[PDB]
Amino acid sequence: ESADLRALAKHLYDSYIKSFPLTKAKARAILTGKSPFVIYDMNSLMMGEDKFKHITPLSKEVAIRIFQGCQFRSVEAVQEITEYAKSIPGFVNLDLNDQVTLLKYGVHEIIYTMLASLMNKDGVLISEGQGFMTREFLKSLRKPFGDFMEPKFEFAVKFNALELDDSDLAIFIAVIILSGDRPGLLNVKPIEDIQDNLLQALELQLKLNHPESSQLFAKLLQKMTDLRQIVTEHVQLLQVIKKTEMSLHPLLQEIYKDL
Amino acid sequence: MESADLRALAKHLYDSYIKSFPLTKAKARAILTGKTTDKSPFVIYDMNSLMMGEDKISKEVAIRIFQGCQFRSVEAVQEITEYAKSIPGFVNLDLNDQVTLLKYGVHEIIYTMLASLMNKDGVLISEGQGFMTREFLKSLRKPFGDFMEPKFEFAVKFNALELDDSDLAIFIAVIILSGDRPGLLNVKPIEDIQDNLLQALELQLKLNHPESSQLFAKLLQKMTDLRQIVTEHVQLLQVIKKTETDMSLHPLLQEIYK
Ligand SMILES: C[C@@H](Oc1cc(C(=O)O)ccc1-c1nn(C(=O)c2c(Cl)cccc2C(F)(F)F)c2ccc(Cl)cc12)c1ccccc1
Ligand SMILES: C[C@@H](Oc1cc(C(=O)O)ccc1-c1nn(C(=O)c2c(Cl)cccc2C(F)(F)F)c2ccc(Cl)cc12)c1ccccc1
Repeated sequence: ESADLRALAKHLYDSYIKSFPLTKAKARAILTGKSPFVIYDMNSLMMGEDKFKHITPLSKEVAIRIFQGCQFRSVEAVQEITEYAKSIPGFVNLDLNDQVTLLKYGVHEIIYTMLASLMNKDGVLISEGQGFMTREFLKSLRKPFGDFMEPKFEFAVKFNALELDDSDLAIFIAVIILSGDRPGLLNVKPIEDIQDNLLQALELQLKLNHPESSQLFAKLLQKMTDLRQIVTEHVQLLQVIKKTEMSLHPLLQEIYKDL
Repeated sequence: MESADLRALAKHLYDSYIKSFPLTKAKARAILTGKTTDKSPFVIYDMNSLMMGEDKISKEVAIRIFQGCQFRSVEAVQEITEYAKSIPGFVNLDLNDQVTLLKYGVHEIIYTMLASLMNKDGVLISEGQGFMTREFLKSLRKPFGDFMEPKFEFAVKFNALELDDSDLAIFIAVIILSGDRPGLLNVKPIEDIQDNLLQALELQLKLNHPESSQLFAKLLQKMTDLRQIVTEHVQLLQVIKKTETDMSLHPLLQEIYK
């Protein structure tokens, strides 16, 4: 019934708000000016990290230091997504191996999605919106690091034209997690039953929240196409970096072994 | 914190412990105490049964066994690292401090969780498919025999507390989040997390062992015995390393011991 779907939408929105540091609503206010430190070149990076816990010297080259800052922030997001997943109705009741599998194969798609909340066409928010690193600075990093950053902005600009808000994104993120086609799942049926409920709720939410945005539901599901592919391209970009170039303390490499 | 937050944290950490560590104490105790047909381990107690064990479960035997321990210890480090990431606040810390905490914490945790696999007569191996007797390990030559036995000496005492996995999940989280590790940059955010974990441990032990008086203090005192056993272990491993050439250390362990 509608009430159950709206109750589920509100449940997920409230947990979404508690799980993530910077919401899209707050991020947009920063990006539009409605005041962060701007990193637009090398000198302003040095000042920005002398006046950001991901790009502090622990690798001396700047492009490497920014690249690992991306990894180290992605590890934080994984734990934030993991906590959020526990709030999705039915999730903690799934087989424990399947919970791990769902999170393992989903965090990459979800981090891409949620990164778009922090991006516009000119750059990206960092350190809870306290900093803003320009697209041009990231795109102009040397060797493959510059071509590693730009595809994220390319996706975000297109994803952002849907103009989803946080209440829409809370259900969408839950739909991605509850994907019954992840390899190695042991009991697909209850995962698909939950996702079917989340899809009903997302569908009703987009009708109520975007009544004049025709077939928005379909277009969001199509962005599942854009997401599986770029995560595919993303892993193959990492592999080229790993064989060509990065040394970290073996313990450090263990913390990041998944990203 | 309020009780409900203390209990919610204990449940979180237990869930994650189960996801992170393939062989729980609950399963280890089922194997060790037996009474079953399907879970029965093959028992390695001498040279011939080790050979038969490696057919259903080359260097000198003591080196082979040491490499056995070394290989599991690296896997354990990997499992502990994964578990640490799930502790609320740990990944948000300064990354040098994350390294520093794992660096000094893993050995104390390995000893703790090794006890789960031990009784006074031996230790489970190959994910519980095998059991290697204490006497066999202790009779290995040169320095390798006395290198094995102190682990059993601690475990017999630690196991007298009768902790279960839900207790141990919080206890090993307290160990990791120790503010007195050398070289830490930001002691205060680590201590705030530990105080939360210590509160959680205290309530967990009172609810789970309500007839066990001062179990909390006794467990914290065991975090003393661990500081010493880890000291003796590394001082034995260094001496072993500069007398035995037939051992390389895994690069992960080599960097931890530096
Ligand atoms: C702005 C900040 O980055 C993020 C912040 C957040 C957040 O706050 O929610 C989420 C993601 C990134 C970020 N990940 N990422 C990756 O490569 C990546 C991705 Cl998409 C998915 C999974 C794993 C990874 C990997 F493991 F490989 F890291 C980026 C690539 C380019 C850009 Cl511009 C941002 C990201 C940051 C910190 C430090 C320097 C620069 C930018
Ligand atoms: C039962 C199995 O050993 C462990 C299994 C596990 C596990 O499954 O969680 C964790 C630890 C050991 C184990 N490490 N270890 C060491 O010396 C050691 C330690 Cl504690 C910490 C860091 C580095 C090392 C070193 F590098 F030096 F190796 C042992 C010494 C004696 C005993 Cl009886 C067990 C261990 C095993 C496998 C194969 C043959 C015999 C025993």
